[PDB]
Amino acid sequence: MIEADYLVIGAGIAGASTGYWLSAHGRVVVLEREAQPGYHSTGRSAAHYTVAYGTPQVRALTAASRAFFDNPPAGFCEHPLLSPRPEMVVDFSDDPEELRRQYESGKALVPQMRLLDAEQACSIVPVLRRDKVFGATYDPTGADIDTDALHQGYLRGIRRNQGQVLCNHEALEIRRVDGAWEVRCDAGSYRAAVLVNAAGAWCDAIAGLAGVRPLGLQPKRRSAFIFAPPPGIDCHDWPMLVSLDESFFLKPDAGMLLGSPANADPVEAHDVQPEQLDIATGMYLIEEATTLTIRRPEHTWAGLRSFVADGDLVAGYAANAEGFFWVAAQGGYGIQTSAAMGEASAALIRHQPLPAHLREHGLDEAMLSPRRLSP
Ligand SMILES: Cc1cc2c(cc1C)N(C[C@H](O)[C@H](O)[C@H](O)COP(=O)(O)OP(=O)(O)OC[C@H]1O[C@@H](n3cnc4c(N)ncnc43)[C@H](O)[C@@H]1O)c1[nH]c(=O)[nH]c(=O)c1N2
Repeated sequence: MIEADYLVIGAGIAGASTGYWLSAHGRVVVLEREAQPGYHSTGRSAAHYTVAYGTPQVRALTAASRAFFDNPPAGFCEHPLLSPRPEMVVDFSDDPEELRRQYESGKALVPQMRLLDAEQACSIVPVLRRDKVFGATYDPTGADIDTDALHQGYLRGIRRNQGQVLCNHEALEIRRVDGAWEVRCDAGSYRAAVLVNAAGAWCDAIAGLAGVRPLGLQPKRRSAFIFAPPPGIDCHDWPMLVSLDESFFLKPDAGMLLGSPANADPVEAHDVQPEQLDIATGMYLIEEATTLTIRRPEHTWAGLRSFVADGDLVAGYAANAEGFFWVAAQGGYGIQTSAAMGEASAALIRHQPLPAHLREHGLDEAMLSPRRLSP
């Protein structure tokens, strides 16, 4: 039996970020089922940062994370965590009212957000079919996140603070014993006053082991693929391109193009594989919007974006289950919100007020709590 102050289940971006901030204050042990911490959703994302995405809570958590991403502590990473990648949202269906509403809402959080005419959008991504383009919004402040460096920075930070990150440690049994939570894995047993449930799409399964009422988390499959651009076009500086109705996105990645139908098909938590229909739909939508020809994609994959009913993230203690803390419902936002989520969850776990910089973005206990869910 190994004792800790905080026992975290899951070493994806959620558990790693929460563990990182906790590790400054006590002994953290993170238990991870897989052989590597980023095998599931955290290693399968499109890795983009944009404030104007998701619910108001998500936008606040994303905005509040930028300070850390732009100024992490010395030794956290070797190179910047963010690289410039503006986002251009293109109207392909001639909906000027919706385009205006997205522009106005985005500009309220991003003063530099711009409204583009069709010619401006096509100047930026010249493969757009001009007769299908009706205008766009443009966020000059978007960025790509180096997920590997961020995730490894969190994990290394735990270990440098005398915490432990234990892979091949699937939590199999969980029990409240003598005022603490005890977790049995095949390799070893662990005890801590606080159990942090950061198990991604499996958070409700972890609650099931513990006898704690689950949240109603719904994992949803999203597939993506990479394909080669035609030999004559340099697309490496293109923005992240999204359609106005979120039917697809397309962004440069490692000399290739990364596409997705931006799907969200509800599934059980599992090691999710891409579906042929997903890939074909994404290819069709990109070929409908652009002059690109997509041959058989060179690599395809899928990951899970897991949501509760209201689309907001969850960080808070369970009602009626002492010491059981949810870090859940990251949706499609877990990487871009991870700095604010990690710092806020650590404060809440420790029963401390949220730091002032988070409060200035409108973050508080109530907006994050699982107890807002009803019934
Ligand atoms: C295609 C695509 C594209 C994007 C995105 C997703 C997808 C699929 N996302 C979303 C992002 O991927 C998602 O929000 C986070 O990776 C969720 O991180 P978690 O740590 O919650 O889950 P994650 O699945 O990474 O970690 C949970 C961990 O818990 C472990 N676990 C489960 N059960 C266990 C047990 N019994 N014992 C021990 N360990 C256990 C798992 O093995 C797993 O490693 C995204 N986000 C974003 O911010 N920007 C973006 O651009 C995108 N884009």
